[PDB]
Amino acid sequence: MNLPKKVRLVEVGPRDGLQNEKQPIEVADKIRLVDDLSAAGLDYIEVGSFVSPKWVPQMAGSAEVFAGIRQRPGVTYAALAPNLKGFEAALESGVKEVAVFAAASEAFSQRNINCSIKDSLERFVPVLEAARQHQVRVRGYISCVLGCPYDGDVDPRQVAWVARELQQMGCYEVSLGDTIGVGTAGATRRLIEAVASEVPRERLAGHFHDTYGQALANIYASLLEGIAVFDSSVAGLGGCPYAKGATGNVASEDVLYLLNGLEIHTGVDMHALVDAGQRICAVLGKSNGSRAAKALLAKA
Amino acid sequence: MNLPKKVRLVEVGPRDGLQNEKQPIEVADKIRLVDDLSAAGLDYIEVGSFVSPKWVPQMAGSAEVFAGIRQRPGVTYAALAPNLKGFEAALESGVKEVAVFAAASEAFSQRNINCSIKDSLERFVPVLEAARQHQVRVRGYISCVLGCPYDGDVDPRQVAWVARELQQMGCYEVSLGDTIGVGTAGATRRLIEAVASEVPRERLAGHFHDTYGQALANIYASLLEGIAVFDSSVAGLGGCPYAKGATGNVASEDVLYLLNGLEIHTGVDMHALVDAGQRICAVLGKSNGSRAAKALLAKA
Ligand code: NA
Ligand code: NA
Repeated sequence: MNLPKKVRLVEVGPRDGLQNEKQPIEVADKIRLVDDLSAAGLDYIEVGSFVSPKWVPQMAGSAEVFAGIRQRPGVTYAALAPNLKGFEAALESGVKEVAVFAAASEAFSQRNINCSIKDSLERFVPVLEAARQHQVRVRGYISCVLGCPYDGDVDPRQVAWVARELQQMGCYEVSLGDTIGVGTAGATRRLIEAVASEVPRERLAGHFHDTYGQALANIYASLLEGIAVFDSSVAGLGGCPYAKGATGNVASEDVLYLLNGLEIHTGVDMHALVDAGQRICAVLGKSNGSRAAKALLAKA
Repeated sequence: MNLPKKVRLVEVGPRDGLQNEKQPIEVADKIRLVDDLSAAGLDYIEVGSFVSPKWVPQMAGSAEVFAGIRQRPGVTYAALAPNLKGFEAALESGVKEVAVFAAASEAFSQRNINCSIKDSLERFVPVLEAARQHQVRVRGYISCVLGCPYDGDVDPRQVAWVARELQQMGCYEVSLGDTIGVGTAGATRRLIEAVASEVPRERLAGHFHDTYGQALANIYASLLEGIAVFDSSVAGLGGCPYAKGATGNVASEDVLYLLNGLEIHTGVDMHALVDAGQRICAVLGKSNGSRAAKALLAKA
């Protein structure tokens, strides 16, 4: 304390949330989601993905979403670009920021995407090069930062290594992803300390799944270490494949509740945020995955 | 850090959890619950209540539960005793520890129990006197420690005052109850600091509702302040009247997950704890209210 005075909420609801929901939704409702999120005062929203809709029907129509949304000038509207043709499709949509991904666990790399950590990093060089040419900034995600669903323990120096590779490839920010939600507050702080030996805290974000109920305590522990960017999903959209669809991403309203309570500035309006989450859950619907949102809705 | 090396989990599932579930259950299943909890290695279980079953059918048969459970010698099996006749009934059942209650908010006191804070404290003097005569120890709960559902902000000095009254009346331990779940990590630490001016940390416990998703972060913040006793409900039994039955007590497995992750000793076995929670939720059932338990169950 020693806490940040200002924090960035990275809203991944429309991409990572919707992607991990079983029910695909209409382009008109995705547009409304993003527009509701922009109305909530968020300055970073992951709008969609240029993964092949063949594999992820939930992400179909991302281009139409980009064309339909009312884009506010101070807000970044990012998209996942998993390969070159995905990047090119994103370019065609006027996307100014994309995200790529890597894993801290070799075993997880082999299982999730059928190659090693290095193979996948090298696969992304072409897209870093093209993004660099078109001045599209690239965010780098790491999975398994606090443990692997196959291998168990993940050494934080291993995470530090991949974080370093990603920043040295041209990623402007590295998102540390506890992507099975197994991490606890102390290991989280040690992880930040190990990674900060290679990449400064100001290029670091925390991406904490709430599958084991640990996400907010992890965020608080992260705040204590000076991390000021956190990825969350509005109304807790949707789940985890390793825990039969139980809770995935931490819910944005839960995080905002913490941050408001700490009197930390985010620029995000709770009522509007909750309103956005409510509308999309009804479309789904899906009972709201945010405890804070439900409680606030019940209260009103 | 500066963390405790050892923490007490106060299991309130059978009383506070079951009480706040809509479905009353059979005495045979309550006995099995408590027995499963004793098998999990818990050394403190709130077994039942001697509130009038007229008002709380969920608590009917508490005496039969006490008579039926296999009581392990090193374990405290506590009961709620809301008045003198409740205490006497508890005495008749061989109860060695009871809990009384108070509120940090006058407005909440008037609404919840139709008298002031002082009126209710005085009402409890007779039961403190009788418990003192029979060497039954008394635990004191405080509600609204981090905010009141009617009044809003609760000054931590006000909580400190009631904590002091309770210890000076003969309560051996005071449980600080964020009983609407509105508290956040920073206000939690300031609360502990204010209360510790009047009553030492070693007579303090944290009773954090998870209604707003804040409970574990609050517990972590509490650990950082040296609090080493936390009240939780196995499999997150059951809810909150101020949030239309949404999450009440923090779930025990969630807390244990944190504590195991911090390598803090509790003596509690996760597999057995989860097993107890699973069995009771099926009886209810009720999908498990513990994220950690669900994730662990899915994994197995
Ligand atoms: Na994720
Ligand atoms: Na309670």
